[PDB]
Amino acid sequence: KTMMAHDL
Amino acid sequence: MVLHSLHYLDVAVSEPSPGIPQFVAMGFVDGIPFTRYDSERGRMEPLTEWIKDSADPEYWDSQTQIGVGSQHVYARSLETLRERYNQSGGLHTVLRVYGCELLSDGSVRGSERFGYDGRDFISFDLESGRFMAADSAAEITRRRWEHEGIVAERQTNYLKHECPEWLQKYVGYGQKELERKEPPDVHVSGKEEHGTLILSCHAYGFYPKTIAVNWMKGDEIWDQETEWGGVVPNSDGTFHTWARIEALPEEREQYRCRVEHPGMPEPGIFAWEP
Amino acid sequence: GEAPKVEVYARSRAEEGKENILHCFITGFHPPKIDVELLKNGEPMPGVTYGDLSFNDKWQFQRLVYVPFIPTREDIFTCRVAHSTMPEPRSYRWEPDF
Repeated sequence: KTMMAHDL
Repeated sequence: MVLHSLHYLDVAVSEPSPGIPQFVAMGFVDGIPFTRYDSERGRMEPLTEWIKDSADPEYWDSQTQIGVGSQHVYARSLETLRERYNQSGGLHTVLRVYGCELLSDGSVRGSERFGYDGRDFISFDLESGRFMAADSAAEITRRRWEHEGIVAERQTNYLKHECPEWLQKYVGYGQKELERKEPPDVHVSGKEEHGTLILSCHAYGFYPKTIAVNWMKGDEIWDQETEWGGVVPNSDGTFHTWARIEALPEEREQYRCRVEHPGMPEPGIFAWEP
Repeated sequence: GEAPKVEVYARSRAEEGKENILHCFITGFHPPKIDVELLKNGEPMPGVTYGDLSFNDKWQFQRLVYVPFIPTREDIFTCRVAHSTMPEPRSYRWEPDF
């Protein structure tokens, strides 16, 4: 399952 | 040693071009693609039959949510990185690879790595448990992520617990395709150019990708003068590779090719038969 | 900018009249925009499919490009690759192992 990326 | 793996590849670009959508996220189990999110379709979709049969509709809808969310995150990230690097407009690319591996010892190794325009940006590892910034621009993100302590918490929790548990679930779903052993079809080709004979040992359509291809001259190993190709993929999910040597034409019959692969009951020996 | 590496290969050992697939595996390049053509005697072959875009540990992209075909003994099969890092396109000939 994917996980969401975090804002940099 | 790695028994199985589950990893994802995220490619996001500032300006889409033919064949390169705004955002694509791809999942791989032991190197085989099995799921895909694409910003043009806006849907998480199966790429194999085993994942389509075993997953419930909630699986595909929750990840469509995660893909839609990541799509907006990368738009902001691309915008943010353009000024931190004092860059002008045009094609810019943010890449992310993350996942886990189940080792033979029972442990799990996991990582999440970001790249920007072909260079490291920021990374996280289960061993170090800390974010590694590649330059001062990435230090801005590292400081913010370390303050809240929450990125490192979510990252450790995904890579060490969620990722391997889904991996074990994926291994059981496609066990028949993941663990199949298809032997290579081997052929030795020969061409004489400019007084030099070039012998090429080709291996067609083998799975999995582990293979040994070696040339022998008499009783001696000839790896010294052997040029190897990569282990490259076919469109059907199998692999291809070759091993090439140069020889005097008059000594063509002293050379033979040995190929070993998990799909062969015995290692096979081959030679050029013009 | 990194120039692409190109390997050309068929799915199976070539046999006359037998359906095959001609692959062009392009690796090691950046930025990801690239123009790939599969030609038979300099003519674009029908049904060229672009594989999916991935990257390696050094953030260099790669892409499989392939087309169904029947290898014939007196024609020239080539993959032609154009990239911003290259001053001119380069052709990579597929050598049939009949």
